[PDB]
Amino acid sequence: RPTFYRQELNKTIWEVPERYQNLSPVGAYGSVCAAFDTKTGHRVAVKKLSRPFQSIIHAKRTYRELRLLKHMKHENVIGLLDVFTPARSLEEFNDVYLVTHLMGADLNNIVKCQKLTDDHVQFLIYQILRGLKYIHSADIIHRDLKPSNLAVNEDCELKILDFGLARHTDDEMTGYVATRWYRAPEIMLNWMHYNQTVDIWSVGCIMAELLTGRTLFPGTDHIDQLKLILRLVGTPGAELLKKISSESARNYIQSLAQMPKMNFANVFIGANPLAVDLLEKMLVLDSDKRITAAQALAHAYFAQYHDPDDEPVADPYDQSFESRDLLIDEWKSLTYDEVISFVPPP
Ligand SMILES: Nc1ccccc1N1CCN(CCO)CC1
Ligand SMILES: [Cl-]
Ligand SMILES: [Cl-]
Ligand SMILES: [Cl-]
Ligand SMILES: [Cl-]
Ligand SMILES: [Mg+2]
Repeated sequence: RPTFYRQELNKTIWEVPERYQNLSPVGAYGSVCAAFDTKTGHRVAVKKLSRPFQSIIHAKRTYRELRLLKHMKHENVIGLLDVFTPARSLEEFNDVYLVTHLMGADLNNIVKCQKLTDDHVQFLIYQILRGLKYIHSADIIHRDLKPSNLAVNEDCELKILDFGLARHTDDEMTGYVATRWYRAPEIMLNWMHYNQTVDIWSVGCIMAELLTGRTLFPGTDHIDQLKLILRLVGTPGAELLKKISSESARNYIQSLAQMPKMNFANVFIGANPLAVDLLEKMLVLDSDKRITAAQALAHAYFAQYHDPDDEPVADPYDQSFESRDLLIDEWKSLTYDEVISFVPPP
């Protein structure tokens, strides 16, 4: 067990191992500090969870986040560098700290500020799809892909972060907000049980924005956004209507006048024809018919970068805990076991 030291920073007590030095606050579910890790030479983010075990819902969310971060081991996905608690036993266990690489710029900064060549778009979207092939192979759905959840460094290398770990609130998704502009219509409107195909819809929205410099579907509310979507991809046919489970949602769709799919070459003027082709295969209304991550990596748009011997899949991921009903102290004990069994990366 390492030696810990205490200090108060912006009204919060931080108790951390001596290896972490020069803590500096940098910003819902916890507080974050930047620090220098003297054992590895890494510049890191240290997150202290806020009230991790205050309710059954919150204790299960703490366990879910720690299990997910411990599993992710891929070049294009955020990984876990360390996890610690100052507690010396389960009986005094109350605080959880998570350590990751400190991230600088996100894709928001790049799209708004830089001039991107087609080669930049190829490399950035290739890396998102490479990470998604890995994530989806473990039957994990990210659910919240958007530019602020994609970190990028000076060499245009990219990492996926901030997995969807709790339900977003109704208020967070209301109005003219980027939190909703990248969501697939079937989850935005609760049409049906969703699956991993929702993440490919988000990649299409991000790729369009890199090519034009503008948000693809900037709706002022749920219904305005749906109208923008259906004007581009067309209104649904009877085949997809069969798959919408809410009678009321089906009724609303049929109240709209029918519209054909638009010509994407006349929307994304001057783009690489291979980029136009890939966008038509991602932005498909019926989720059963969208291209998958593994299929998209083999598309000719990525011929410069595709290497099927360097696109790995994940170890199996057991999510059976998600249907388990436990007491707070039982979720807490499961979390404690995962903290003390952590083994750092090479
Ligand atoms: N590779 C990478 C890709 C996208 C965004 C950021 C980074 N690095 C991670 C490594 N770190 C240095 C050691 O703490 C600098 C940022
Ligand atoms: Cl230490
Ligand atoms: Cl990482
Ligand atoms: Cl503690
Ligand atoms: Cl964003
Ligand atoms: Mg985020």
